[PDB]
Formats: sequence, C-alpha cells, structure tokens
Amino acid sequence: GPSVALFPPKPKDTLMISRTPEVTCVVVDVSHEDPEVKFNWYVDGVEVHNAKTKPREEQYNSTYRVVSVLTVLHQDWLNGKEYKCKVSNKALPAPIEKTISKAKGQPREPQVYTLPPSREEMTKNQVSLTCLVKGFYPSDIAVEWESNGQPENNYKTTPPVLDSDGSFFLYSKLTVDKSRWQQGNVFSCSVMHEALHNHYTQKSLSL
Ligand SMILES: *[C@@H]1O[C@H](CO[C@H]2O[C@@H](C)[C@@H](O)[C@@H](O)[C@@H]2O)[C@@H](O[C@@H]2O[C@H](CO)[C@@H](O[C@@H]3O[C@H](CO[C@H]4O[C@H](CO)[C@@H](O)[C@H](O)[C@@H]4O[C@@H]4O[C@H](CO)[C@@H](O)[C@H](O)[C@H]4NC(C)=O)[C@@H](O)[C@H](O[C@H]4O[C@H](CO)[C@@H](O)[C@H](O)[C@@H]4O)[C@@H]3O)[C@H](O)[C@H]2NC(C)=O)[C@H](O)[C@H]1NC(C)=O
Ligand SMILES: [Cl-]
Repeated sequence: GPSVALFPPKPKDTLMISRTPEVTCVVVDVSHEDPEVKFNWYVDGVEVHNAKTKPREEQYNSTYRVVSVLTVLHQDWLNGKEYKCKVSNKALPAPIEKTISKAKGQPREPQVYTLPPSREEMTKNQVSLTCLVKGFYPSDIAVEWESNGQPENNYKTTPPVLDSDGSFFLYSKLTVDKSRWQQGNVFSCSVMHEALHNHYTQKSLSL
C-alpha cells in the first residue's frame, strides 16, 4: 500500500531568512484504484492550511507519487516545533502520520578559522586553503568557499565529526591554482549556523 517519507528543509534555507525553507511530504505507491490523497499538516499539534500539493506524478511502474510541500517559518523550525504530515488514502485502513523536527540540543557557536597552504605544498601546481569550523552544535551547518562574491568550483567539505567535548567540527578544503594564490586573490569561507550572530560569518584568507 501507500508509504510516506517526510523530509526536512535544507539547513541553508532555515538559516538564511531570505531563503525559503520547506518540509516535503512524499507519498509513493498510490494505486490507480484509490488515487486520491489527502494531506493534513500540523505544527505542534495545530493544523495549518498553507501546504501546496503538487500534481500527481505517474511512475513507470503504474503507481503515482504525490508530494505536499509546506513552507515553514524559519523561527518555527529553529525553535524546535514539530511538523506532522498526515496522509489519508482509501487503500489505507487508517491514515499515515509522520513527524519531524530539528535536531535537539543546546546550540554552540562555531569557531571559524582559515589556514593557508603549508610551505611544503608550494612545490605543487595546486594548493589547499583550509577552513576549520569547530565547537559547533547541533551538526546542521552550511560551509561554502567563495572568491570575488562567487562560489569556488574545487572544494570539498568533510562531514561533521564528534569532538571530545561533545561538540562537532569539520574542515572544508579549497583547491586552487597556485598562481591564483600567489597573485593575492582573496578567498572566503562562509559559514551558516543557528548559533552564529545573523546565522552567518565569513573569514577571508589571502597571501
Ligand atoms: C514504483 O516506483 C516508485 C518510483 O521510484 C522509481 O521510479 C522508477 C521508474 C525508477 O526511476 C527508479 O529508479 C525509482 O526508484 C518507487 O518509489 C520509491 O519507493 C521507495 C519505497 O517506498 C522510496 O523509498 C524511500 O526513500 C527515502 C529517500 O528518498 C529520497 O532519496 C532518494 C534517493 O536516495 C530519492 O530517490 C527520493 O526521491 C528522495 O529524494 C529526496 O526528495 C526530497 C523531497 O523532494 C528532497 O528534499 C531531498 O533533497 C531528496 N533527498 C535525496 C537524498 O535525494 C527514504 O528516506 C525512505 O525511508 C524512510 O521511510 C521509511 C518508511 O516509509 C522508513 O523505513 C525509513 O527509516 C525512513 O524513515 C524510503 O526508503 C523511494 O523514495 C521511492 N522513490 C521515489 C523517487 O520517490 C516505488 O517503490 C515503486 N513501487 C513498486 C510497488 O514497485
Ligand atoms: Cl539572508
């Protein structure tokens, strides 16, 4: 029968007030016999009525996928409100409920440091600029490298790692042509996290 998956907003969308965070309720294996699907949404038990249900989407295996998207208030998500999707369908003996919310725990402010390439790496044609982000909680975070107000195309960020004090850390490594570093171009590591002032900080690094 029908099955439901409930997906959280992207951290960056919850952290930047200009962006639009969404909770997404997805129903799959909706049958042709009982194709109609009702979604009820609740926020800490109180029904809300602003969800947009997308049109049914027919799969290659003769079932439908039906999606309801609930726009959330950034502050509600960050204040730990519970989002419940209730999915009714005539093939279900009772409606399916799923609930989600933000990871729990006292927030802790990330410390953000940029580290230049080792002198030993300067023998190479590409070099590594390092962004250390440590002491944060919970693990929900976004970390991005930019130059001239635009994202860099060769960086990779480690997952959050539990540190010995129960906070998280990660590193993001930016690789650039050595000549760009030598020319004095400025590179910036932007970090978004709920325990930062304005949910944002940026640290820059140049030769
Ligand atoms: C008939 O076909 C259906 C359509 O899918 C297939 O189409 C065919 C034509 C091929 O193209 C094939 O490749 C496709 O798979 C089948 O639908 C599938 O059903 C299964 C079983 O119900 C679903 O499994 C769930 O998967 C969840 C994760 O889903 C996300 O990630 C997937 C990639 O890893 C991706 O495919 C999904 O679309 C979805 O993507 C996420 O979308 C959200 C919302 O839009 C977005 O915000 C995210 O960024 C995005 N994330 C990522 C990483 O891409 C699991 O979480 C889920 O498990 C949860 O619920 C369980 C209980 O329900 C529970 O046990 C778990 O613990 C957990 O809570 C579950 O495993 C699968 O998603 C679904 N595929 C799609 C595309 O919807 C169908 O099964 C099949 N039916 C039959 C009878 O044959
Ligand atoms: Cl913003």
